[PDB]
Amino acid sequence: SGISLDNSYKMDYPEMGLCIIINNKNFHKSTGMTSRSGTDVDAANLRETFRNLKYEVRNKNDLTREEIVELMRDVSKEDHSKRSSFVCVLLSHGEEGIIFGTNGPVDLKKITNFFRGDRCRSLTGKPKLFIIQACRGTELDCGIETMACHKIPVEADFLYACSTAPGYYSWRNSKDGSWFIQSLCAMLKQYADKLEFMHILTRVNRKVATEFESFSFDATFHAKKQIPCIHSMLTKELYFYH
Amino acid sequence: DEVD
Repeated sequence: SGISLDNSYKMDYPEMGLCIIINNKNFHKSTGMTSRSGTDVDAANLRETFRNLKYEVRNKNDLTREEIVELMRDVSKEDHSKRSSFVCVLLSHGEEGIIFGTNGPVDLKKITNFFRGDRCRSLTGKPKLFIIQACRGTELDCGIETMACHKIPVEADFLYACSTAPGYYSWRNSKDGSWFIQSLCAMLKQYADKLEFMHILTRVNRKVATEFESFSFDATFHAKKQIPCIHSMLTKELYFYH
Repeated sequence: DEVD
């Protein structure tokens, strides 16, 4: 046949893949972590968004750190041979490199390691997307008025769509959901049939950066801004359509 | 508005 191009991930496997959504709203009293009002709005929005993209969505609520690790391990041991991709969404408290179970922290590297190129072989070469709504620290953004080869890296083909910049808090509205997840679902709804995923996430960055600003009776937390951060180790373009 |  004719000349062929391969700069995009193959997304026409029989199934798009799993979308695992871990929604941690209520935390054990002993941890002292506050309940995350509005996170159910995020979880429902993500479920509908990924359903329309033809993902097999599984929603999990209020998981302990042990349950998160066991879930991720079990999912990574499934046969994904017939699936194009894998998506995991984490909605919780966090700090840099850490996501909270209801009873304590989970190392993000531990979770993602289950899906490494050498450890989940049915996902080797396929995009593994981790979408994270959680704090990455406690900084606030004040804003400003305007030969060939035969191996691939085991860390290749991951993308971390993080709600906020490294070191910073991430904002969630108790009524509307988190700024990032609201924006992500809106941009996926409007553009998943039109734009490559990096370009969609860039529009999410713009929406969060331009349309939201915090309101607080506490001057320390008032009038603050947020920029999400895309961390891409993908090796091809990702279109949700084919 | 709340932080995570």
